Amino acid sequence: ATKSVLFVCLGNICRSPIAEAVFRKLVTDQNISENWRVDSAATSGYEIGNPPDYRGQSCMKRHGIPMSHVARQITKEDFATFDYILCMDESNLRDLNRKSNQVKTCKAKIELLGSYDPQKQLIIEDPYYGNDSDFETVYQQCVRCCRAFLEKAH
Repeated sequence: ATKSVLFVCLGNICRSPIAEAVFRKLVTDQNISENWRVDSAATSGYEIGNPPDYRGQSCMKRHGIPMSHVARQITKEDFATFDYILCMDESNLRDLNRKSNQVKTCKAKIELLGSYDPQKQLIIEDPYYGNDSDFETVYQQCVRCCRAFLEKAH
């Protein structure tokens, strides 16, 4: 792989594992998975070691997208190694810019994933205190933003 994207949320259990899995399927379906390094991570240590929110798995089973992930927190190395760090909401973004300024090498462009949505839904909102319709909304946003991001990065 010589391209790489890291999807990021606060816990790495609801949103970023879905965006990760949606993007991996996309590239796999188009024969280019070998060209991409794809992963997801948390800004915080709340959920380190945990699989994705079960409500998330259920949604992704409905759409036939496999999801295997163990939550982890972003590291200093991630800012050097990834081409793109795509986050969910403004809070993630503040936190990621903060962390990016504590390291020498930040190769990554740090952006909101929803900046790629043709339907212009900027923020992918945390579904943790929501229900299945919200996980569905997050899945749908991810599909739109990942097709676009893949089509053409900014």
